[PDB]
Amino acid sequence: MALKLLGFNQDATCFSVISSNKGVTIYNCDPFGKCFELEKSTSNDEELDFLVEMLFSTSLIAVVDKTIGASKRKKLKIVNTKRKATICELTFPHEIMDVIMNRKIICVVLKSDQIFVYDISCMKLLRTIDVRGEKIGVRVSLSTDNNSILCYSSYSKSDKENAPLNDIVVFDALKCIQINVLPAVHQSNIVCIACSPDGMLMATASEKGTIIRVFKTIDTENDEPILVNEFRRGSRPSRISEMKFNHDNTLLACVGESDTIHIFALPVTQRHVAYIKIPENAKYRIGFPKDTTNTIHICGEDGNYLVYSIPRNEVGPCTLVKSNTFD
Amino acid sequence: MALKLLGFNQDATCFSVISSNKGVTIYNCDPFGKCFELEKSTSNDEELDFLVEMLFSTSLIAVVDKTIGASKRKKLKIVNTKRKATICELTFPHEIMDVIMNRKIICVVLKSDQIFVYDISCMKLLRTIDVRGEKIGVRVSLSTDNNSILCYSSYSKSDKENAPLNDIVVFDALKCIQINVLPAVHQSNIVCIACSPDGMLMATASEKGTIIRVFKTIDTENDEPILVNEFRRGSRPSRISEMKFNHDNTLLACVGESDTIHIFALPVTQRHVAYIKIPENAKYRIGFPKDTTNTIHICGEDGNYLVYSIPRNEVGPCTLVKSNTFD
Amino acid sequence: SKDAEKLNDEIISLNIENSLLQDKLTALQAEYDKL
Amino acid sequence: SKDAEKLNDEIISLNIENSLLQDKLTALQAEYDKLIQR
Repeated sequence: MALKLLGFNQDATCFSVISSNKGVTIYNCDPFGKCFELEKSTSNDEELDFLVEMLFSTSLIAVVDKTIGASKRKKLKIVNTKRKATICELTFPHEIMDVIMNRKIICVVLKSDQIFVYDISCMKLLRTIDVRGEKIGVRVSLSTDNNSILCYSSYSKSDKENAPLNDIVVFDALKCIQINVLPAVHQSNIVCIACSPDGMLMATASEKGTIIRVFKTIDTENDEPILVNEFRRGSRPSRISEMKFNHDNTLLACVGESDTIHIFALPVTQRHVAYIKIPENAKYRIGFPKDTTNTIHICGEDGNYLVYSIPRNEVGPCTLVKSNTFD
Repeated sequence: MALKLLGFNQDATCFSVISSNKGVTIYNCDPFGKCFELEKSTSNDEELDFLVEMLFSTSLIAVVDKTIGASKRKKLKIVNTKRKATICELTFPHEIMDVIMNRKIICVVLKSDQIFVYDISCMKLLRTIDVRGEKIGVRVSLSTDNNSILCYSSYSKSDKENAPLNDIVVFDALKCIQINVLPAVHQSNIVCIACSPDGMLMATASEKGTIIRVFKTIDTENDEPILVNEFRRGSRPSRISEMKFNHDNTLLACVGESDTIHIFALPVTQRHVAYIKIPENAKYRIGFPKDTTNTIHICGEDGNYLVYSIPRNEVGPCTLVKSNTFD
Repeated sequence: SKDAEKLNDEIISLNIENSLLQDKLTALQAEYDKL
Repeated sequence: SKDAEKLNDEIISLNIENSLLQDKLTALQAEYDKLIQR
């Protein structure tokens, strides 16, 4: 099959790619190289490694499963790339669905909507977050810098009226203190959530409305959450997969089941700004580094890695700059 | 007794001093401060810690013996200064005589002229060097930078005619490949060997001649080794103790049982250049850092630490700049 | 400057690995003394 | 840059100590696994 299940780095330094042939490779962006290559851990052809999240540019990796079911739901390994050794092997009562890390806090998401929060210096579990224990799946996002701030989608107070709903809750994982609870921002389910690297901004994706809403995260008035802006969907409602926020929080990238990748600007310092054409039935992942605000990195399951430029004052499409091919 | 047994850091950042009172203290050149102080491990007054070589500016130290005989010949400890803990404890079949380190390779010299070569990332012994197994003591020197190059004095092919001789052998410790075997550069024994920090140059010291010969190390023609220059001894033959090479390899320092410290310039880009006066029956050690080529650091057993300036175009003596006192 | 910021990040990662291995040595040691 | 150079050196120091603990971690585990079996 195709080289599926791409994973993208917080600092846009490198990306995670599950080659369907053998193991999982991690490439670099500048200069482009085979950064890390996991060995054979397979027994059949279409069984896939699912979840890899990494640190910024380091040797520390979070790896989850290899086998379809032998040791997948209840596993988490911490490996050094330069020596290929497993350090700590944590076990969990349910199936992992996502893992997000930063420089201070590791989060592990379960299928049963449980979120495990760890101080990464000693792996002490700070708090267990029973989301489904209170009231598609839960989408979680986290700030990259310190003062790491956690954002998750929670059900509303209409569980009696119907089974599925989605509101937003802002959580400080540093002190384990809930900051702000946002109401039902959508008349539908929440498909993907992105939080700014400095933790001040937050995006929300609906399945039915397909209109991205941006709220202030922490500094927002206690009385009511503050809505920042809204973005035009386009000509057709489309499911969104992954969104990202620029380091100066001026730019927002959006990808999904669509022909195009949209770029939204921010009024912090409207409908559409920069659009990148994309092959139809092929899936891609986004990123942009800290070095410049004009470069957007693009990861593709077709085997191509592209670097596009952004037009500051023109509503035109992006301009391709650098490209290389996968393995 | 006196504060004997001074040790000098590769990068001339700091030095090792065995205080005869308790343990061994390590100071820092800028700013001067008690960097590390080993605690009491003594039982009598004149029993001395012998061998210490360190890393550049790190927390990693190589320590050997404390007791006169309890655990000396067969010990080598690797300690972190910031946590005072011992990591790896190696044991050797003979008595240690010298230890040299760099960023990749640790060498341990035995009394039985065996040289142990370790990859420092994992402490695997690369090669055992039976020098005395083939044909005062063996003098070894090592490059500071990567592509670290090992130089040792080996006996000649006159063992049948007489018991003691000294030729020089150039060894690439990186690939464990012998590069160049130098003939008898001396009609006498070899007292001290210094190798350049980039590994391209080498000096040799005789006991009777006290005339320093400089040879090209690696780039030298295969047909015959290339001799670079020789330096005037002075008015009186004197035993040489320690030599060092400047970072631009323009300068060579020589110290010993003499009244003066000599400075040699190099013709890469003659008899004498800069001389530093020194108290007679007191022993000193040399060094110079990487920031500038005009500063020479000076370690003394009297309790004084000196920093001299070098006159580029004058045959005059060196000029004192900074000074501080021991404990 | 950028490279320095990147370097600090590997250092923070290696100290976690050093903080994690020391905690596996204490976990292992207690178990060894019992049996 | 001097500061950059010191940092690179510490990385090598921190990576050496961790490779020694990992080799001490496999050594200790194996001895424990051997005594328990026998």
